[PDB]
Amino acid sequence: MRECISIHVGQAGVQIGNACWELYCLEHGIQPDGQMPDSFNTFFSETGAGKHVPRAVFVDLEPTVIDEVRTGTYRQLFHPEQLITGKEDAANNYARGHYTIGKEIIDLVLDRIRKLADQCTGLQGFLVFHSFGGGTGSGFTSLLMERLSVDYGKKSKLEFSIYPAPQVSTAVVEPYNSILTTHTTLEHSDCAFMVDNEAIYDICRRNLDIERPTYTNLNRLISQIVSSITASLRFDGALNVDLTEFQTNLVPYPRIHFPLATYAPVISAEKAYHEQLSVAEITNACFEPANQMVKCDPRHGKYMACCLLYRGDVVPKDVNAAIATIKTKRSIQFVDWCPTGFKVGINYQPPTVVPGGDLAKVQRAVCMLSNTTAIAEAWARLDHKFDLMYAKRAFVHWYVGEGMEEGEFSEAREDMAALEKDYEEVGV
Amino acid sequence: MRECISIHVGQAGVQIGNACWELYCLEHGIQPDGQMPDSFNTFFSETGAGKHVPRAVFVDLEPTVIDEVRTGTYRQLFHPEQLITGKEDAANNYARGHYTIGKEIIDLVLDRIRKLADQCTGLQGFLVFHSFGGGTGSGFTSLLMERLSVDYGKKSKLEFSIYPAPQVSTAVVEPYNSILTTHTTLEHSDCAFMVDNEAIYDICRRNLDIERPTYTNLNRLISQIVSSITASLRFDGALNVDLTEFQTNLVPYPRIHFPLATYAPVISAEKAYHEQLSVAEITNACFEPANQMVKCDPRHGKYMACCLLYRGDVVPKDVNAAIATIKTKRSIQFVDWCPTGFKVGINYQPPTVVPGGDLAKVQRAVCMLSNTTAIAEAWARLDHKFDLMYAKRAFVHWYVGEGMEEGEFSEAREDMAALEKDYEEVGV
Amino acid sequence: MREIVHIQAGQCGNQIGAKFWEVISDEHGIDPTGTYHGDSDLQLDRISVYYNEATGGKYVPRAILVDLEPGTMDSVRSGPFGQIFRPDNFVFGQSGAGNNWAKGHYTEGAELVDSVLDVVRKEAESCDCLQGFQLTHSLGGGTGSGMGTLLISKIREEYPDRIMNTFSVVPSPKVSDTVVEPYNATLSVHQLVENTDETYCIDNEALYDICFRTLKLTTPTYGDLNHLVSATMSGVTTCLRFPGQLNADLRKLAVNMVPFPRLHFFMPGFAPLTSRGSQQYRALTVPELTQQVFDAKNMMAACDPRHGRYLTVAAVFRGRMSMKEVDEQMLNVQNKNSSYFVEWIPNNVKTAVCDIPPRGLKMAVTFIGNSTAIQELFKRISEQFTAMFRRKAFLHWYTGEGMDEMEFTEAESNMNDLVSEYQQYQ
Ligand SMILES: Nc1nc2c(ncn2[C@@H]2O[C@H](COP(=O)(O)CP(=O)(O)OP(=O)(O)O)[C@@H](O)[C@H]2O)c(=O)[nH]1
Ligand SMILES: Nc1nc2c(ncn2[C@@H]2O[C@H](COP(=O)(O)OP(=O)(O)OP(=O)(O)O)[C@@H](O)[C@H]2O)c(=O)[nH]1
Ligand SMILES: Nc1nc2c(ncn2[C@@H]2O[C@H](COP(=O)(O)OP(=O)(O)OP(=O)(O)O)[C@@H](O)[C@H]2O)c(=O)[nH]1
Ligand SMILES: [Mg+2]
Ligand SMILES: [Mg+2]
Ligand SMILES: [Mg+2]
Repeated sequence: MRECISIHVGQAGVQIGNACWELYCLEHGIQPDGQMPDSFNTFFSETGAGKHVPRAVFVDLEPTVIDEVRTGTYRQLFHPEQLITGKEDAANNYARGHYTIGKEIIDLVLDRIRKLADQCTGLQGFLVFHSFGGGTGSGFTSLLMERLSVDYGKKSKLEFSIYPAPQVSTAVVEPYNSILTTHTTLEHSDCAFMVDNEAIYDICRRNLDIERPTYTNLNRLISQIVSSITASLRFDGALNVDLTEFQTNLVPYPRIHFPLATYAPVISAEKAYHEQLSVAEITNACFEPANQMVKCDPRHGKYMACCLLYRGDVVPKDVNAAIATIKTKRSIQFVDWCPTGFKVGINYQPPTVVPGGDLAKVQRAVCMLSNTTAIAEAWARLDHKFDLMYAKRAFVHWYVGEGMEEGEFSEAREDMAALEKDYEEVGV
Repeated sequence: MRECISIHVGQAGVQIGNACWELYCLEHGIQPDGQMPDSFNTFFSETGAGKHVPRAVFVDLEPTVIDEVRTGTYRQLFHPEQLITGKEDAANNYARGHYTIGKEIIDLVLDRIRKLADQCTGLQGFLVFHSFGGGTGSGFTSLLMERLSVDYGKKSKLEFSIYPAPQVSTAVVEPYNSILTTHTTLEHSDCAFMVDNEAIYDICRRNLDIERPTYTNLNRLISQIVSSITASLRFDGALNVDLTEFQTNLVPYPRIHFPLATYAPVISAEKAYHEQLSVAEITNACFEPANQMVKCDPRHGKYMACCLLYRGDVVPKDVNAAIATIKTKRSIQFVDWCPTGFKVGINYQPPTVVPGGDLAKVQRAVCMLSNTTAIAEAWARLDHKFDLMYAKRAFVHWYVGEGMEEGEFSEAREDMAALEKDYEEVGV
Repeated sequence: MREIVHIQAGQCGNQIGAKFWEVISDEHGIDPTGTYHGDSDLQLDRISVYYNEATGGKYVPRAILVDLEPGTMDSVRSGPFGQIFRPDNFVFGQSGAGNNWAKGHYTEGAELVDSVLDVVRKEAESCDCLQGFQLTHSLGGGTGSGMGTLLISKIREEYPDRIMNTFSVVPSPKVSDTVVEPYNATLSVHQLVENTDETYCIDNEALYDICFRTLKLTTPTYGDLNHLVSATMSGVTTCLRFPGQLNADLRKLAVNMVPFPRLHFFMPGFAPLTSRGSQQYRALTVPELTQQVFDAKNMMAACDPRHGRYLTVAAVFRGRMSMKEVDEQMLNVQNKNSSYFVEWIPNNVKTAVCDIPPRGLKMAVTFIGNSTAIQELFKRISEQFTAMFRRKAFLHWYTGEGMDEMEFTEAESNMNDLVSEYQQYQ
């Protein structure tokens, strides 16, 4: 009965999405052909007799990344109506994606979305994968987001965004991109989750013991996290956490809706034999500064709310104990106005593992999405970066050429600045 | 229910520790794989189903000694999280271990310790193996010791230290090392046991009839002694001696907490057939000047307290007699204020023997840890040695280079001097 | 989808093209007749960008070849892969410039250009959506400079919204071919300021240096140079022609490395460069590749890069690489050289990764930098011009074509201004 629509924007979204799809397929016992040799009804619709098509829309302004899917193993899973393709790319620019190029493609996709959306009956909410630093992932997303409030509004939305790093970042004009695209995110998006590549890389190195990671290792990691959000829908545990419920729980104010994720345990195949995975230990792992998905400092931060989601062999008896222990500890700390700050989910289904996967096959797993003042400090340096770039009008002429007025920049920076103080106000 | 955390610092600690581990494995019937084909719960935690990992942390600043364990037979027993490795070595220096290099590694290990310590419920106390003369075993230990009083404090600590010899010593700068590291030992360590290689060597030659011993023969000997401390925990004799109890018994004052060990019988496989091992004889053996673990003189010394720990075929009926006999003798003598000075432990479990072991398989065994004025004289010559070295500022510039201020030396020598008189005061 | 027609001019540019084209064919697997013999399927999905699929499966190069004399076009036909080119696309005159930009830009070139201006249109029509034009010529003489310069500005009237690349060869002080280099350079650069989007300034003096020491070649020729230069070209447009984990096309690059309107001159670089001796013993791993790349003597522009700071920096890596290995190295380099990167544009790095490598080599690196050390290249030229222009020497050849002495100072002033823009932000 329940249903949810996935959207994938830009190259990053596409790249991430494939892995997720694969994971999903693995979960429900479906080969690339789309015929299974119920629970899966949410993401897959059964066409006629034994053809499982995904709830998906891949947008891209190049053909390269989309044609990668059309020629590979998952050629049979999708059809050309689902896979939209542009001509001229975003070219790592917000202005190209939103104003000039964005008019033509969005129109095509909205109809498609409607066709997909009206087919399903129980719309839970949307998922939108992209990157803030990316061209298509910023300019188009903003447009798209704006559009989606007209047709739906109250129907929920989520987005798992690749946040830019202060040290290890693979593009020069990223500062600009972030600042602009966050203007639409505050008004339209209900709750956006944030991940940083640098953070991931460290995790990959230290715990998995693979000193040569590439994007395919990160994508897999991300997919697990994604699953851990939607695992409550597709399987019937003793206690359940729907998306609306989650939203109600984690997000306190209209301005703040930027929690950060974390995932544990993540360890090698050889390390699983020695390491006795206890519940308490895994709980601890979520609160460690080393295992966070964003470059942040939990020591400075304070958790307003955070939603735990267990899957595998778990029961409430020791969960309670775990909860209590954390509360007792003073290294972890909360804001004065929130005495009780957790939302706890359980699931019987164990988390699956991919053929030739870096992660070990485990009984238990955890995913904590914490709203905090730790991520408030992350944009203070972003702003600084941005400001310097702007101060001498660097890279501005390109933007101007694409139809961006000069006041736009003023609007987006000031707003950002204003927002930074909000966290402070809340946490006083 | 009961539990204890072992720590191994420096090369010496590592080297000693391996043998001990092997012995432990032999005791509980566990092959190197870690799966047994209860009593062992203290040192081994059962991971999942049939994987016994030890309560251990090996610290070292080189890779050589730690990678010896990773490549050998016991590769399966440990995992890389337990085995910590530096880059630059201590280089037989206290200043390198404590100030310069010691900041980076300790941080890593403390978290690890916590992870191990919080997993177990019934913390009895810590064990820390090292050498005073060693670089890492002095500089890091001092730091580590200092750290451990913050998190725990009242929870007990022990250390089995390799004391330097006046004649047979294998390093030039050892005098300095000892003097510095004893500053932290007096404040932090609850009771430290002391062994000298020279003393051991004599024993190895005379009784075992092996005129070509190496470290592997000493290590084995040490391991037995170590076991004899912890044997009361892991097995249920008629009468038991826990660590706290031992501490209460043996250590009278805040300043003095330096008893010395002894072990008997230690004899060849051929010598066991002729020599009828009686209880009285073995008791005598512990009080002989020949069988002491430190270069000392029991004839000059006076025993304030000493704790006997029997394992094997023993009953209290003749133990009492043995006790009485010693009391009656005047060659052995006590301090006036202590009329009753023994603490007696018993155990049913016989002491095991290693495959291809130098020691013979025996019914009975004894271990006496005696607090005495004999060891007070041992540092009088150490001081002299140190003083001469210092008098002309020999080897000082290296120390200065590593960030050691000149007043530190003054502090450590004076304190030592003060301490030497304390024994005299007590024994008057 | 996304096509790029190629233009060529001058004696050197044409030669370069001849080799470049060959190399590109080799990369995809096209033979002298044009019929495809390759095995890897991904060579055929982006064949359309540099090859029109003609009748009978015989692919043809989307190119325009221009010259003011018929001499250079003889050896291009007789050489390898001269038969692949279409007979229609060759354009040539009977007059010749004579190492004079005044003759080349106004009188001689303007008669020839009207044939090319009709030929390019057809090419444009042919492809679905053209994204930009590549151009290859020299600034030293009059033929490649005067013609190409004349052409490139008239493209901006018809196609104002397209990206414009220019692969030039500026003069050196030591290896001076002609006497009137300062003149030609001074006037030819003027038009390349406002009309171009990006330009790669190559110099032969550096190439020679690269050859003698690094490659250890006993008898270098121009062929080697051509091969080298072509490699760079191949590198920049690799992301279009093949798939990758992180793709970076031309427009993106332009956006990233050109912060200001008038400061867009780049300096190319290539790695790994290995001799027969260093092929065995050099450990080809990412860090190694990196370090070599940022050396002052490894550049193709004969300057000292360490006199000033890099405004921006980008790289295009090829073959399968771990990203934590790749992205860290750059960061490390930045950390090391904190005095050789601009401070008010923090995070100067741009990276791109392709899955299909060059045939033979495991990995490759194409370095495109933007620096304030291009002042040294221009300053010398300016000085030379001043020396020349003071006495009005070699002037009657230029004044004969109807050019006032003010018209020299108009361009000169512009050049000076351009030069100053680097010393504003240094
Ligand atoms: N990399 C290469 N550089 C070359 C080659 N031939 C010449 N050159 C360089 O280019 C410069 C001369 O360029 P050109 O001969 O093309 C001058 P242009 O054709 O525009 O006028 P004309 O020679 O009067 O036709 C000179 O400084 C040389 O160092 C070559 O085959 N490869
Ligand atoms: N974690 C992760 N990050 C990625 C991946 N691919 C790209 N990124 C990040 O996303 C940013 C680049 O954005 P892209 O998605 O390539 O840009 P785009 O929005 O597609 O725009 P165009 O590239 O012009 O089409 C970089 O900062 C990368 O670190 C991926 O597979 N995994
Ligand atoms: N009984 C015994 N003593 C040892 C052993 N190994 C070393 N020692 C003694 O310890 C002292 C040397 O200390 P080390 O442990 O080598 O020094 P360290 O603290 O590791 O410092 P670095 O060697 O610089 O890393 C010498 O006086 C040795 O007699 C051993 O296996 N058994
Ligand atoms: Mg892209
Ligand atoms: Mg050592
Ligand atoms: Mg010519």
